[PDB]
Amino acid sequence: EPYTVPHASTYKVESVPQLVEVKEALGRQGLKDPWLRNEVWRYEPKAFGTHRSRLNTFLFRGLGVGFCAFLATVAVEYALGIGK
Amino acid sequence: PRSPMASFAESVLNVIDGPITWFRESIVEPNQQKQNWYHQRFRRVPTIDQCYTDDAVCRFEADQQFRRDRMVDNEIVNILRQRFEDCTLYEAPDHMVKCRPLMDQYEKATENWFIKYGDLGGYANAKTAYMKQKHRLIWERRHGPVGSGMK
Amino acid sequence: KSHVVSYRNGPPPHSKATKIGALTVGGAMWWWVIWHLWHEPDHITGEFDYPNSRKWSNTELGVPKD
Amino acid sequence: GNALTHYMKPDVMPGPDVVPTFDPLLGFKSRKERVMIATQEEMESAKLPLEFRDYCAHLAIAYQACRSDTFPFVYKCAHQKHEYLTCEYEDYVLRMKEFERERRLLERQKRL
Amino acid sequence: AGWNKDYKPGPYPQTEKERLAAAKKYYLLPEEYKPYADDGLGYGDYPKLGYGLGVEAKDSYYPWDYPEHKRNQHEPISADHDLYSEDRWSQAEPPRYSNAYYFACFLGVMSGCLALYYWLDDKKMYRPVAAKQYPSPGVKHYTFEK
Amino acid sequence: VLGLDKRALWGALPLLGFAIGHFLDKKETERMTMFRDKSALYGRPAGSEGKAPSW
Amino acid sequence: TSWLGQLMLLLSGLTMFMAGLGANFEFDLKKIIALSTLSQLGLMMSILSMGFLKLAMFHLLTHALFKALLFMCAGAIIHNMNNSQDIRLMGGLSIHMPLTSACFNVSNLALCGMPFLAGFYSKDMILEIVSISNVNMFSFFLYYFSTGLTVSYSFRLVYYSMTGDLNCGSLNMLNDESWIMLRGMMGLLIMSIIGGSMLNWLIFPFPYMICLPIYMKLLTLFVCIVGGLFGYLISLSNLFFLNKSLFMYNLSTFLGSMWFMPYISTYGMIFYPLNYGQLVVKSFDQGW
Amino acid sequence: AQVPLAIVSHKRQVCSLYKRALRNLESWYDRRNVYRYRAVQLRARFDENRSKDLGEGIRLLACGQRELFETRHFQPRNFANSAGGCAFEREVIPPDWVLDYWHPLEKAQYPEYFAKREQRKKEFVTWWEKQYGK
Amino acid sequence: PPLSLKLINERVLLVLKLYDKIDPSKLNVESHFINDLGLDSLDHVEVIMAMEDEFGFEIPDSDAEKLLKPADIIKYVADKEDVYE
Amino acid sequence: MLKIIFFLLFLIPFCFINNMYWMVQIMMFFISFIFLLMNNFMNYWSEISYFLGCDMLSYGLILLSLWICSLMLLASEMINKHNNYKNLFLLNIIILLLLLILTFSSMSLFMFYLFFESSLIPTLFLILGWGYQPERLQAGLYLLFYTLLVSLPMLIGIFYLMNKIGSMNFYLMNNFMFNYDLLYFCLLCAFLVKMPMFLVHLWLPKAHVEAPVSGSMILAGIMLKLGGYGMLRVISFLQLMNLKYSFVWISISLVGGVLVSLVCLRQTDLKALIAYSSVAHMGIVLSGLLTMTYWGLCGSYTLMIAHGLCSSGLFCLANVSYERLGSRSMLINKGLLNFMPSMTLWWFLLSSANMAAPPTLNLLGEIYLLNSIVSWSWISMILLSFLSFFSAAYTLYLYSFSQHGKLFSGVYSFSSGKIREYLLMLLHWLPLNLLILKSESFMLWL
Repeated sequence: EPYTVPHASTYKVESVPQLVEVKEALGRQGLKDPWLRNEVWRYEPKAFGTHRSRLNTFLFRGLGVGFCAFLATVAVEYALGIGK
Repeated sequence: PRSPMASFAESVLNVIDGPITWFRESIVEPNQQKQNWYHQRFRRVPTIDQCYTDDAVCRFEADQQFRRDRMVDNEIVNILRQRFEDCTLYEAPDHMVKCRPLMDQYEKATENWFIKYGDLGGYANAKTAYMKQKHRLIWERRHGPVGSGMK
Repeated sequence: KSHVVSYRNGPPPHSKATKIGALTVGGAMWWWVIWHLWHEPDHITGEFDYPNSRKWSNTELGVPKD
Repeated sequence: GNALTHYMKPDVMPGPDVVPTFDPLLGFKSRKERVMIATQEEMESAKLPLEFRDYCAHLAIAYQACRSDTFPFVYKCAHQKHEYLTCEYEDYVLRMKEFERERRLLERQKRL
Repeated sequence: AGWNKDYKPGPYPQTEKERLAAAKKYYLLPEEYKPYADDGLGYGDYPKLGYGLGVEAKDSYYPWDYPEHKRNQHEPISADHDLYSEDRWSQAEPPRYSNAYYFACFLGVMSGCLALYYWLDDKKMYRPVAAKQYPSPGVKHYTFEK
Repeated sequence: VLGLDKRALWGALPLLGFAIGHFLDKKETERMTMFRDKSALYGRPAGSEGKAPSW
Repeated sequence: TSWLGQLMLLLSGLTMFMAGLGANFEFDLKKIIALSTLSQLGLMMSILSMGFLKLAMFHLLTHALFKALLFMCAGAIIHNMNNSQDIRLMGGLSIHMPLTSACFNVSNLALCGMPFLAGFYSKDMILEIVSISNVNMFSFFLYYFSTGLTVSYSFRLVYYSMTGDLNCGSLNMLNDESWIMLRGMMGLLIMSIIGGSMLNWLIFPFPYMICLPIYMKLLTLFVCIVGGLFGYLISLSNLFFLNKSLFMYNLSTFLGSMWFMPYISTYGMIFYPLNYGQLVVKSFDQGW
Repeated sequence: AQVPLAIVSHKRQVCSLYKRALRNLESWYDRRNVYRYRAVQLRARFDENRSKDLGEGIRLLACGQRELFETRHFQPRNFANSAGGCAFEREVIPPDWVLDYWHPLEKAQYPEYFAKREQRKKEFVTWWEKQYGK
Repeated sequence: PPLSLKLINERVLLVLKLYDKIDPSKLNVESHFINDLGLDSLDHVEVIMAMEDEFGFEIPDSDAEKLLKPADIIKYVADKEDVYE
Repeated sequence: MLKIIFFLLFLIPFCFINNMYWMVQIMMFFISFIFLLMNNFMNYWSEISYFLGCDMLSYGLILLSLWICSLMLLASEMINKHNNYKNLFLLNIIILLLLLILTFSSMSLFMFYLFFESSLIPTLFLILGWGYQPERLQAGLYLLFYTLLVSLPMLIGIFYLMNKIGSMNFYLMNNFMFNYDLLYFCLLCAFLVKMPMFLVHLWLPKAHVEAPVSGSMILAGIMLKLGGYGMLRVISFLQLMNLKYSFVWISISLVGGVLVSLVCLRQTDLKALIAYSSVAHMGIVLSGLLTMTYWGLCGSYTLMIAHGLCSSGLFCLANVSYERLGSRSMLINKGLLNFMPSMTLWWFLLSSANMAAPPTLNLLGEIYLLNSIVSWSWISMILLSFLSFFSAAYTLYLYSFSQHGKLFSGVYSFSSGKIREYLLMLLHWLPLNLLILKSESFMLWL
């Protein structure tokens, strides 16, 4: 089958630090959010990561390898007497 | 072939030229026959001025002659345009100095063309063109060349 | 209508080709950018000094003395 | 720099693309002359565009000689490109000095 | 099926007994029916329908007989349906501002920046340099240093 | 490939009209022989003329 | 050489400026790229009006290279979403779509002006030639302001797509195993890394010389830095911030509707000619 | 089936206005954490009016609707796969009767399929006669 | 890919269980919202909004009045996706 | 030239023999081929036969008729399918064609008039005999009575010219220039009606909407040209008078073209819309014609050929749709791309030609009339811009609206397009393009 529907018991609002920031605000304001346990699935870190991880990976994917190849490029150029 | 690609360029030009020259020399040219074709010559015919006002064949003679001369004169301008056309392409970037005389030849021809066939529109015929000339000449002696206005 | 579908979950794992390709694309870009900076660092900054017109002396320009 | 000064005190700023307005030999005991390197025939034979027919032509012609010598791998002529740019940089300086000269002179006449 | 002569509008309705038959003739309950003013360019007794925000403002989710026109089975058609059609001059929601407001802003901005650009056409920022010294015959170009 | 049958045999009648139509106008050109080789633009040189007239 | 140069420069400048701001309010992925295309067209039209052909031609070819790539990336992204172009639904694609996001990043940077990509060789030389010639004060500001705007929306799109947390629906077809789509993309991707430098050695038999003070040569990079930060940073939000777009509601609606041009050209005009058709036929073809 | 009746209760007008108000709220504040925060407050404003007379409520909707329209987004969200969406009903499927005009050789490429359709045609007539009285 | 009916039954109930103003015990296929589960009108609106986002379409305000129990919502989504299995 | 005439005359009996409907067109197509071989014409008259000649002007118009009149038989296959007096129907076209061939091949002005109008009566039978809707009466009279009302006074103007010239032959007339104001109005207001001019076009939307498919072809195909052809022969000796009142006609046609284009946008009938599109382009033809310049004359001749083939073509497609959907209203006809997708291609190419799209022969003629008009007065650029803009505004509306949207709901099952229909459309459009190659011949009639 295309997918399996997980159980509502799995989702616990305390997992996501971002959503919990909402509740303390509503308690101060005096309200309560019923549709909060839904949003939890979007912020699962192991499968979605955080803002920091997604930003680091997006900009610098392959940079480590890209630099390593460049060192070989400078190696050949030096071995060909080009850099100087 | 000092350039690498130009050395490769000529290689292709040998490939596309080699066969066609052979094909032209091997089949087409050798098998053809000798035959000559000529060029029409038209004896000049009396102008519309000699024609009487009642005969139509003589008018018809001149109207066709006027039309043939119009074509020759339409495209003698066309040839002169193509010269200035070709000089601008064969002399750039320094083409202003060299096309300038050619354009001078072109612009003069247009005016003479426009003085003769100009402003007649369609249905221009030997009678109309000749009558424009008669009116033009009368105005010239009276008011001088056009563009100076009347007196 | 991609044959892959996921419900309240991240997509499945990635094949080896896709995993490698992401690094190769990103890595190839950086390799190019680094090399040009190494070999042509004079393009970001001026490849020719902008002269300080003020520094010039009145004599070298032949300014007559009042 | 800027060009508001030309708007607010036009008496001092010569202005855009200013043609010299003072005698070239003024204020100079002497000032040597300028020499062409490339003849008209050489410029035309290589189809040098008219805006590039300034004093740097001979170097520009040398650039085409080499560039045509290795086309398309023109990077094998990157060295030659340096000189042509090295030279045309000088002309920009000369135009700069030519400008400052007039600006400095134009100031002098205002004072007197 | 009938023909046009069997369906053209009747002359403008003048009486209530005539109005009721006219409303019947177009499958309209007698309250919708409203003929044109009959200034002299009127369409006869033909109803007047639509003329609002347009066809596209009609409820999309209703189960229309003709979804494509957003019209029902025997329902009449507005005399200017060709103008208020879904692709012609119609909108889904009322415009945010008055029609005059939009023209003023765009043109007002455009004119406000035409003048500014042209006022600065003289005050062109120029680098501090003299003109190209293109070698001309019989002209004297020097180099600064002695 | 033509897909023609015996009914097209009637086509000869319109083709008959073609030949009759062609014949008359051809006969008309033989009635047009008083500027033939006499006009200023095509007239034959005066003397030593071709035996058969052009057209 | 004529007054048209004055006009074309002004009209082009607004075009590149207007969509520069418009791209920072539009929310359709497909549209943001469209205004991006249009914004850079104004850049060519303006430098073209200065009197330079190679610069315009050089950038034109450059624009075709990476801009085609961006649309290819969008098509893969959208097709994996539920056929929705809106960026508010997308998010976190840097990990769910490794290959496509990588294919986008190169193209976006080329638009940004990361040194020695396809776009940089064209954008740089153009801006340098602008600062060397005799320009208008208003035109100069729009030239450099748009570059800031050019980078602004581009990273604004990065946040709503890659770095931003996922915001899609419950059932998501996120997948990046469409090789048939991808192979064609890598044709453009290779060119977007070498298209710039390759053409510099070919297009210009007489390279342009430039010698400008540091405090303007670096202006192109600096604005791109400010734009990238400003577009990214402002895109963020929290619980107790101010919806600046909402607050200046009238202005946002003006800039978010491309200065009401779609309204002016589609709803402020068509009413009049079409009525005239009725009055004519009403009063002549069946009247007088 | 059931065709909706045009008459809408006042209770329903408040319902619809609430739905439009929330959806408009999403467009302004896209992010879910922010959206859920502001959406909760929006629901509060309705509960502070739930205990009011209808005639007073008539005044509430009027200003409630106008402020919404006065605060409409310049690019409201839709669902691409539904009425008004950018990708709504892209494809158009002809009526069934098209298939019956295929050339007989064309039908031979799907003999099973056309075999079945003609069994269905027999059933359809009897179905149609009963439904509409023939 | 095809959306099985059983999944629709699962997907609907998952959303309702996550909704905090409902009873996970009373919650069943046949229960009524405003009658049995004590849902208000405004509360019933919010539920539909979740249903819309759950499956990705608009449930018209006119047609939301027929949706007075999760079985009806299950039937509705099935009709729209014409999955009768 | 008699080769053509006697060929047609002996094809008259084929109307009487039974099962000869299809053998007729082949004889009608074959003669076009034979006529297509005898192009050696010039500005002056050639191939004299007792009063019948042909120059480059008459040749193209004759050849256009033979082509169009041959396509009429293909288009009107329904007459054969229902044996609806097909024998009489055939005789109507064979007679009608002969009148056209004589009209263009006539060398004397009196003859041109003699067969000018005489062709009308075979057309009038065509409308009443085979038209569906009841309005073919009230449209039968308009065609007959607008034409007769303005052609009878023309007869006086013709005779008044004998007593001055002494003859009718066109070449002998050109030697004169007349100064009488009324005579100008008695030889152009008769052709301005049939062009038609904008203010006297009221017959055209009625005749075309009601006439059968075949009648629509010839009405839009050759009847609108007899007005145009007639002018080209009689402005030669009205040059002086033409300069005093031309500005009246140019303004009316130019403004008339614009206003009609708006009227096109507010139509809802395919037949009506195509018919009103005829008035729009015919306004440019007349406008350039009265400019009298070399370009305006050659261009006008070109566009008349091209427009006839196109507007005749577009009447095919309306008939095809009407035959099945049963209604000619735009509301019924929607989304036909999803019923007859192969058909929609021909809709586009014929539609595109109507809006002066390349490489059609239509764009060649339209470039020229535009040149002459602009040279006539730079003020003509205002509407001439509007008219060319709106001339595409309705063409897209005609094509897009009828082909693109979602299908009609009430339509019952109907046949798909047949090979006959496709072959008919090809013969309309395909020459309209290839003719550009040899515009040498169908352009330089002066």
